[PDB]
Amino acid sequence: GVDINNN
Amino acid sequence: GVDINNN
Amino acid sequence: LYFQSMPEGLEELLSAPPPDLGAQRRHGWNPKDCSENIEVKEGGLYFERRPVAQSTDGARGKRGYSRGLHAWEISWPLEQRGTHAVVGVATALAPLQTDHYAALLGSNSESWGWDIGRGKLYHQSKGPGAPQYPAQLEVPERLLVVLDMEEGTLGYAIGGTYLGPAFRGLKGRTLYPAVSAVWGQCQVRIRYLGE
Amino acid sequence: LYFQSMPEGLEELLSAPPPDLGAQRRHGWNPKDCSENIEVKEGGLYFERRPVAQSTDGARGKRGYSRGLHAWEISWPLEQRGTHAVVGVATALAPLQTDHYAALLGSNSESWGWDIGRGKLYHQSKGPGAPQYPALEVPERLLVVLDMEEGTLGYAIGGTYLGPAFRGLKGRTLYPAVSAVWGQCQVRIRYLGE
Repeated sequence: GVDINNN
Repeated sequence: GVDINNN
Repeated sequence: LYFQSMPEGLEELLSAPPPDLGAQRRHGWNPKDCSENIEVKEGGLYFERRPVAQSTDGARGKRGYSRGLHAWEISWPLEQRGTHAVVGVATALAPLQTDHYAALLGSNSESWGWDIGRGKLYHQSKGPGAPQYPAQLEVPERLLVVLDMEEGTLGYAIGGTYLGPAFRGLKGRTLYPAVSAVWGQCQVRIRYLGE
Repeated sequence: LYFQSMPEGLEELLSAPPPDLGAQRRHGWNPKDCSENIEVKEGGLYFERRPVAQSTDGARGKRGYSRGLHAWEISWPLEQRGTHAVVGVATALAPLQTDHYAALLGSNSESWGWDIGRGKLYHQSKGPGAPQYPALEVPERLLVVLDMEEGTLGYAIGGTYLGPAFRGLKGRTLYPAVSAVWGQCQVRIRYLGE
């Protein structure tokens, strides 16, 4: 459940 | 008279 | 296709066996001079950026250079680069955090960076009209950063090819190794070679 | 804005006192290896291209280089350049005359040239899609730098070395060369070493 930048 | 390249 | 002659001394630096880990730590990432979202590891050999949304995060080396030749390898895994991975140098005053994803390194007058994803150069630049360097090449995991403070240049080598200055006019400044990163749990290694 | 590190040895060559005219003549333009429309003067120091319509006309230096560092100044007056003034190197087999105005030097596989009027680089090129170098007004004086250890040809102007224009030259034997179109142009070559 992370964003485009693995955050 | 001479041309574009002085010839 | 892009190779340039190296500054005096670089060949010798590159020929020498790798420096001891103590030397690498002394010129490595500074735990007292990095983003609050970055953890420096192994005494400076590398750092890990914590997963933090909508944040760009930088680190400076422990030591600033104003004379002589300085070169260091950066090892930055391809799959840990994300949208904005920038490598270069900064003054002691460049900001090391911002509240969105950006090319933070190079976005002001205090820093100079190469975006290793897009190949663009940033100094005082929000992105548009940033030139391509070399004047795209794939930047492998390892790249060499070359700061010649006798001539006032920052340039890079990849795969044994030096690409010449990216930035010129740096004489008189005191400049630190620097990166800016956006990727959750990225690990960025620095190996200072000399001088 | 464009400066690059120089190959080892070049700084020393540029620092030395200018070479005597004898040394310049020895590596200067070859009267036995130039266009029939070119007259080599003063034993090789310069040449004059006769006024001949619809002709491009080249010259080679007397000596070909296959190893070591070689650098020579070209002096080519701004008002004597015309439509196509190209400075570089050539094998012994590059053609030195053609029957129209063109970038003859660099138009084939036997020659490599920098168009000093337009700034483009020619190798096996008629002109279209020719890259710009550096990637600048070229003053009367330019430095041509042939590094046969690394296999590069590049140039300096006004104290600024611009790095390789052409790479991958290792193994060849290459001569100083230009191609010219201008009636009564005079092009000087001053070889510095090695």
